[PDB]
Amino acid sequence: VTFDKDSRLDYLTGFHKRKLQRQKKAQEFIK
RNA sequence: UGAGGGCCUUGGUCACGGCCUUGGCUUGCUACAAUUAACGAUCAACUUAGAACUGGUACGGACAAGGGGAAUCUGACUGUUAACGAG
Repeated sequence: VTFDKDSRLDYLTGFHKRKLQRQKKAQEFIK
């Protein structure tokens, strides 16, 4: 394994886009 | 070429005007053209329907009800750290 800055920035800076993406997927599935 | 009207006139007749007779614009019948009258004339009819000045549109620029975010425990419970609950 390796330690890469891009992956850690992607994980840390997010936590909000992922949640809204999951909400959109659930909403469209319900529709 | 026959008829009817108009201007002429000639004799006889009755006191300029009647009566009886004599010879020279409309319409009728026939003969050759026209049938693109597919034209012209005349009488009679005919007047101007338009009003109103409503909004939603896509665009350009600020408001919009109001402190936000993440993860766990937990409650009914699908096809991705799923979702949901003003827990």
